Amino acid sequence: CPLMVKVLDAVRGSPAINVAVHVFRKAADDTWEPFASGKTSESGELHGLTTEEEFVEGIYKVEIDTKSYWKALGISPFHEHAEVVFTANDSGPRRYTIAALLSPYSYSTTAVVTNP
Amino acid sequence: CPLMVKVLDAVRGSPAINVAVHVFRKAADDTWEPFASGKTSESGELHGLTTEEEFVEGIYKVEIDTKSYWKALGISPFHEHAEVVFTANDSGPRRYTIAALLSPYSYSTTAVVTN
Amino acid sequence: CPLMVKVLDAVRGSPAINVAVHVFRKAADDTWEPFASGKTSESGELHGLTTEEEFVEGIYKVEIDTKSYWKALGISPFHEHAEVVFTANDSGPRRYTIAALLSPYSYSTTAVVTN
Amino acid sequence: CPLMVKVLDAVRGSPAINVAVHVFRKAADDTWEPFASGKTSESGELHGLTTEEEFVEGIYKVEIDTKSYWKALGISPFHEHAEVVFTANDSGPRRYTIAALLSPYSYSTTAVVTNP
Ligand SMILES: O=c1c(O)c(-c2ccc(O)c(O)c2)oc2cc(O)cc(O)c12
Repeated sequence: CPLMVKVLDAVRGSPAINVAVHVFRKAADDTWEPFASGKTSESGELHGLTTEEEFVEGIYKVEIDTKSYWKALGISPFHEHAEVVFTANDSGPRRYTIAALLSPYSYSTTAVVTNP
Repeated sequence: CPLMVKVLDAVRGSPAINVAVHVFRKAADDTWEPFASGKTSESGELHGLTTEEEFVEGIYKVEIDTKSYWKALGISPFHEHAEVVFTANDSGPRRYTIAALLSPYSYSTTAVVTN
Repeated sequence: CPLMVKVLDAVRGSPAINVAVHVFRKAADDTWEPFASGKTSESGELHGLTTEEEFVEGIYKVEIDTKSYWKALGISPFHEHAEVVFTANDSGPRRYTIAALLSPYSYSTTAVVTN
Repeated sequence: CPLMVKVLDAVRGSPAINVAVHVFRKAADDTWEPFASGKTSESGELHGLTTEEEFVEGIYKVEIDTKSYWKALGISPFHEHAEVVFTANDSGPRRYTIAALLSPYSYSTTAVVTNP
């Protein structure tokens, strides 16, 4: 898979399990079209969102549903979600890992981009 | 002003100056309506976006235009922008500071909510 | 004062108040000598650690006592402390702000170096 | 291995390769004794630092030599190194991953602790 999402919990020091993730792609008419979705595993990872064929050039938005995650743990967090918006594959196909580290009032995100 | 934005540059170890910031409020039909905007100052801060009277409870989106900032520095960035989406709550503290720490392929954001 | 420390709590969305901070300077024999210390204020800031006259070029270590902070909040933390080790440089800008963002199993730290 | 170190470069969006890492353990007399060392691989990971037998309870310091890393890339960075100081195995053996995300004037670090 050319797109993987990895989520960690900075309060517990653990993978963030069962986090819902929705991916969108900006359309020809400039709206956000649903592209893929899934939930993180026991390792905090979400594989198999898309294929090399389907993951064409475009502007993508990865929405990580952090509020639902925290609420299930009894925490009222600040953010509705974490959003990662980026152009993909504009210089040829790449492999993208979107990592996120979650706290109730803060998140970070970093991309690891590799070339096959 | 109940909403402040502060942006830092993790590559240069400096405030992120002249970064455009756009704030939106979610409308009843689920679209994002422009609410306020500005550019960060020499201290990386953006004050005066809104007022207590206007900043009512609701869902807000703060977009920090990071791609243009890195391009101006000659550095190839990953993200289109950094996005902070949150519900404003009256039972919460009175002042929201949205802070962001920027790198070309990473950002963090935190909320500091105080009286 | 050429050295300021600012600490934020990523769990509560607040300044980290009453956090002990110890600063050391590396001695000729490679040991760490106490240099300055204090506790963060209600704004999460620690001002007045040193003076321009005393803060000469050298290697400094700032230890932020995060474990005691989390224990006081009833939260089990990972680290003993957060540690920031750097060389102070006169050709650099005049004022160093060491900022830290704290979670129980994670921290970040950045330097904001300005005139 | 019960101790793994993973390092990412936030400027390039890549693993941080060939980063030197030194681990110390606080001694009976309260000094920092050398415990293990190594360098990160092409994946930004450092495996095989220690064994379950050797990794006893104690206070450990993981020093990631970030200044040397940045200087090799033509950057004069702020920090001498990133230091991660923690008590390990005080409630029985755990597996520890120490992750670090590096920028020239900033780093973050998070621990992922799991139970076997
Ligand atoms: O509000 C601030 C803030 O959130 C951070 C911060 C954010 C994320 C990080 O990862 C980090 O290391 C620092 O720094 C600051 C530095 C200042 O001088 C003033 C600030 O107001 C903040």
